Amino acid sequence: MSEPMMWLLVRGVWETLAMTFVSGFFGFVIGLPVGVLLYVTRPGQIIANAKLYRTVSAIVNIFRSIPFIILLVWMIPFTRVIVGTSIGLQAAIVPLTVGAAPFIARMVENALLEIPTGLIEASRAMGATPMQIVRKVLLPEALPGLVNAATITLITLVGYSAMGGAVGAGGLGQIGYQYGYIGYNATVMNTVLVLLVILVYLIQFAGDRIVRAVTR
Amino acid sequence: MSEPMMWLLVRGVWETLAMTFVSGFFGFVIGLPVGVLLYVTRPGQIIANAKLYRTVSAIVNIFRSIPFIILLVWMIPFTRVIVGTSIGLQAAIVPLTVGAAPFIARMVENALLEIPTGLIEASRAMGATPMQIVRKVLLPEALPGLVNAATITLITLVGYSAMGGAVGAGGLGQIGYQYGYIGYNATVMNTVLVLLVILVYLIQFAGDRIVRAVTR
Amino acid sequence: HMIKLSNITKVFHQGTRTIQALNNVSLHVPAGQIYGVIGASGAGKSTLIRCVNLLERPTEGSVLVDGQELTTLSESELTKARRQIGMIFQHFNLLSSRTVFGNVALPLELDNTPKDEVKRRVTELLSLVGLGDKHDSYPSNLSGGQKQRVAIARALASNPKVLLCDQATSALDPATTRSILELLKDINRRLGLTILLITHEMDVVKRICDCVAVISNGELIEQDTVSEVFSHPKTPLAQKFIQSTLHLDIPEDYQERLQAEPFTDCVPMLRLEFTGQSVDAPLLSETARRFNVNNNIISAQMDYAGGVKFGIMLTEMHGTQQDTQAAIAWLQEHHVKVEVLGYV
Amino acid sequence: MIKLSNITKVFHQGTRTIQALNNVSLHVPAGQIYGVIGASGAGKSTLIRCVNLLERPTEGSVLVDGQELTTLSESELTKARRQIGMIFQHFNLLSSRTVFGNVALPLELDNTPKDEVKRRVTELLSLVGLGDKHDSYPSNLSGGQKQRVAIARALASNPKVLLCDQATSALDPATTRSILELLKDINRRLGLTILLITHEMDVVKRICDCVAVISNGELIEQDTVSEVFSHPKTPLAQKFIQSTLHLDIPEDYQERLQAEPFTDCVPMLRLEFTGQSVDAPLLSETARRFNVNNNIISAQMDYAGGVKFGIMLTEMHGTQQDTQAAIAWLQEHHVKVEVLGYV
Ligand SMILES: Nc1ncnc2c1ncn2[C@@H]1O[C@H](COP(=O)(O)OP(=O)(O)O)[C@@H](O)[C@H]1O
Ligand SMILES: Nc1ncnc2c1ncn2[C@@H]1O[C@H](COP(=O)(O)OP(=O)(O)O)[C@@H](O)[C@H]1O
Ligand code: MET
Ligand code: MET
Repeated sequence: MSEPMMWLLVRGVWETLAMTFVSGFFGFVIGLPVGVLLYVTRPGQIIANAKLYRTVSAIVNIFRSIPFIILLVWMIPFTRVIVGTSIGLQAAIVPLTVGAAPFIARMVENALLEIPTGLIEASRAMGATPMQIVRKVLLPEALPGLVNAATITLITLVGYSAMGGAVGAGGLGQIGYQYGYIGYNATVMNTVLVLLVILVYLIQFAGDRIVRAVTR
Repeated sequence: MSEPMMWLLVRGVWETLAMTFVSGFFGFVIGLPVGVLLYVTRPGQIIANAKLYRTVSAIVNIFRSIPFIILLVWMIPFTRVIVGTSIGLQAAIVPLTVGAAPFIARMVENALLEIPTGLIEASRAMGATPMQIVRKVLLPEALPGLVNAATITLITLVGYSAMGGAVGAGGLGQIGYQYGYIGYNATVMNTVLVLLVILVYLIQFAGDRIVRAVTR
Repeated sequence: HMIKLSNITKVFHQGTRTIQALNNVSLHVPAGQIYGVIGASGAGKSTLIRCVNLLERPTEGSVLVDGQELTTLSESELTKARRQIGMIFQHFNLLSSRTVFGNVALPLELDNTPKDEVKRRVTELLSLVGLGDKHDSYPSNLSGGQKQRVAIARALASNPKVLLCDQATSALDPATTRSILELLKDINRRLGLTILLITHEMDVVKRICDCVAVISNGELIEQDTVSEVFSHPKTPLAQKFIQSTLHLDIPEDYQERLQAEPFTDCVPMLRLEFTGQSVDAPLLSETARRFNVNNNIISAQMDYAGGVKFGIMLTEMHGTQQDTQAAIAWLQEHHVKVEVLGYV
Repeated sequence: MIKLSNITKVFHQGTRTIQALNNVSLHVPAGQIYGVIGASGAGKSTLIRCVNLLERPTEGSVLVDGQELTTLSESELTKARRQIGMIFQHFNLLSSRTVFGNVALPLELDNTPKDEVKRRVTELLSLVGLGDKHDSYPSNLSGGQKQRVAIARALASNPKVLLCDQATSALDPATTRSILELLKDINRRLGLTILLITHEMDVVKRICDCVAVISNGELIEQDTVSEVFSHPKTPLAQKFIQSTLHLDIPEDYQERLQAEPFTDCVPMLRLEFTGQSVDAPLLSETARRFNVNNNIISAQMDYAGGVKFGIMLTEMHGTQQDTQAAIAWLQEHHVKVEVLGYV
């Protein structure tokens, strides 16, 4: 219970929160467009490309398949090139982003498949541009599913970030590795773990409470 | 690629397969009863306890809420207590099954919710005992759901045994950690990754080919 | 004295308020007869039929099926009780994973029945329901009608004394409902199976039911033989359902022009009920000659219910106020229940 | 308004050649409610879409308001769709939007002043009796109330055509009456052309001036609703004219029914009525004049497109001299007498 220990550990909390939300954010900047690109490109759908959809979905598949540890470490050579550093949280939100982006696009596509075809037909009959369609009808209708999808990404990135402790991204997850894996202290291990379970519930409730208010 | 390297990955792939399937197996010997005994206690069911449910649900949510690497590291004392060791293949088949069970229960209960409730009501009409309806009606009707949950289970367990290879579970997770992070070799890192994606696609294909085999 | 539901009352504490499903419902289904309980959506048809099987617990009352009290019973004895009461449902509640064979076999496997006896039992009921052809099929393949036969066969597997029907043909179409209802009837007539039946369609009651009870908000309003309910219906609500079995519509323009208060230049439009004795008698032609009256027949239909012919007419009667009153009197004299709906 | 010409459409699904619609041409006079009826899979769904080109015709030409719509570009096809409002079976409303905003949507798509979109949308809602329920979301609304939103939206753009795809297919007869009734008051007040498809017949009678009957790709009749109901050309139409008149012919008679005369017989007849005839006390009248006895079996009268209609089945007890004289008299009075058999 060293105060100094507590002061970093407090750093650790900031390192995770930063990694989770900033990667989540960029995951959606990559995710939202890849996601609608698939749905809209679906064979039943209006763009109706199997050749383009096959490609995009298969790219999303081979990435969803790669387990995060083996992705993070494999990306290091690449991670370093982009940021100049393979170490620290700022280099780490790069493989954390590519970790979540493909996971998101499939959630976005599936979140759009939930809304009744026919809002498109009701929409087309009124002179709606596909750009007008996606923005005016598709997305707003899919919002409960989009908010629930972001909650899932964030909770997943919490667990994904701590894995970065082993490759030394450095976060609250790392305090665990050093103290739990190498030098066992029962107060700091119990304290790191309990802090992360609390972070998941806060992410769940913030997300769950906002969805309750976005259905209609 | 070294000649000792080849006969090494083969042990890796073996250690990886062994961990995911055994953990998957044990996670089900535990999770399947947890999930069925989670479904039967929901309000209006055969044995509805708003009190018992909140508890069994509250623990799985807590365990399920704990990021694996942290769950594993924290479990290291218990592991050595029960295995007598913290390092190894059969050392890892412990935090991997405890990691798997909270996920399995949620899925099993959710898979059972796909079964239309009048099927339960029909069973009682015939004079079925509450235990009979589980083995006779519920598990069978949700079998594609369960076979699908198991696939998705094994796959998360591929990603899971990997994270174990950074804290000494062995497997392909170890080989990618030593020779991809700590000291880097190109042929070694890439063959690990490609062996892992192929392992996931095989696990997916096998799961689906079994789901497609059930009659609609 | 086959099944005797006495004072069955069930109440719900679902939310902040207490809702009452049934009030002192009492019915007695004679052995080998078909009893239908009819009512609007929300009357407690579903709850009532479920009290017999005790899938539902009546707050207070007595459930006596085959002579045996069911309300107070050990759970291992209720299972012994359900082997005499099979059930079929609106939605079919068939297992998607099992063949029609296994589906019919399912209640039998619930008891430690031998595999040799089962196969003999299942084929007979499959030959009875008319699916003896489709031995190897899955519910996803079967049509609504096929699926319902399986469910009946399955209920008849335990060779039950009583059959309960939970809106059993409420999902099937008119063409199919009749053949299922006829099959369901034949099983009763050919084998002597007691059937309890809930429906919201009166068409159903009259086709196969021997007795009938009309329920509205948990209370039973009319309770008698099908024949007596379709002829001499004592309840206004009861009439609504009967008048629906026959499709008697009063055109929109009549009900608008029609007014209950007698006005200048007005003639009474009245609906006439015929009981069996007067249904086939050409009484409207007779009435035309004898009392010099002119009947404008708007709509009329006759049918059979409970093995007894009946029928209803809607008509406006033209003539002198003295003549009109006289011919109406002759109709009441000849077992035609005259009832004035108003004047037009 | 709407002139579909020789239009043919065939789908391309799974190496199957579905004649969705075959050589179909339809003309609608401006300001008149025109209906299309057919069995499921006949092609009405495909057809009504051909109007505003939600489905492209593999052959033929579509002109609405005189202007042809096939020879168009994507941005020019939107500008043209502002005149063809459309409503749907499944009511197709945004659950994310309120009643007001939902109706404001079609106006939003084409940029319009906020005050003007308030003004416009405010009119249409108070018109359908939903100027009250502005604040509700569709999850809350009724089957009819949702369709009133659908209607109010289709008219937001103030169109010249209002298409209806099974608009009441999944609706309550009382609120079917009201919706059809609402659509009718709109036709008259605004000069709005209504073209509607349906498999229900009750709707054809209720609101149509003219009616086509389409099947297996091709529409085989096109007369007044009235004229079609009394004197149907195609065997197809006979079926549709049979579903409206609830004519339950007793089962018991068939075993008793004979194809030819027998001793101590009375013939069994099927009488069909038209117009003013339907209200004439004709059977009370023949009962005296020819001293015959009609045991009345069945009777139903129905307004079918602005003309009254009726039909009945009876036995006719009496002499052979009295019978042929009454039957002849009934025919002289424009009651269609058809003998069925003997009892
Ligand atoms: N499982 C249930 N939970 C809560 N309320 C119910 C339930 N079943 C029935 N009710 C209530 O009790 C009344 C009984 O009617 P119901 O059992 O649905 O028969 P019916 O087929 O006549 O609607 C219903 O109107 C409903 O309000
Ligand atoms: N988009 C489509 N692709 C392939 N076949 C279709 C499509 N839409 C309809 N069909 C089929 O082709 C026929 C077209 O008739 P349809 O337009 O659906 O009229 P209806 O409303 O009378 O069913 C139907 O049999 C339908 O099953
Ligand atoms: C719809 S049958 C019309 C018959 C006429 N109302 C009569 O009294 O004879
Ligand atoms: C149930 S309609 C009976 C009418 C009667 N047979 C008559 O024609 O006079």
